[PDB]
Amino acid sequence: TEPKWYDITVSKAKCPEEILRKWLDENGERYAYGRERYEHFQVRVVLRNPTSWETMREIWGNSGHCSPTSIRNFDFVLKEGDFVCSWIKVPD
Ligand SMILES: [Mn+2]
Ligand code: NA
Ligand code: NA
Repeated sequence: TEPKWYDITVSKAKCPEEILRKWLDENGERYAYGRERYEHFQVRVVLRNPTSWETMREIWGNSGHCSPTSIRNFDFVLKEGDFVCSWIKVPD
């Protein structure tokens, strides 16, 4: 089965946040991302559909660098910072 869990490092200069967010909403069942400085979005996503790594590499091109992940959690958002999550938190 092709992977569903991917980490992606997305270049903001090549992919504005709103384009990334729309793609994540359309293609991810669950996702979260942070920002690290050229600013990059550091994404983890579980895709709705199994998708080959080669497909992911082609559709992101040099705008993002992706890799299937064996990690199965979004707990990086528990650290300090401003993160975007696909689900609703208590203060949202
Ligand atoms: Mn969604
Ligand atoms: Na958080
Ligand atoms: Na949230």
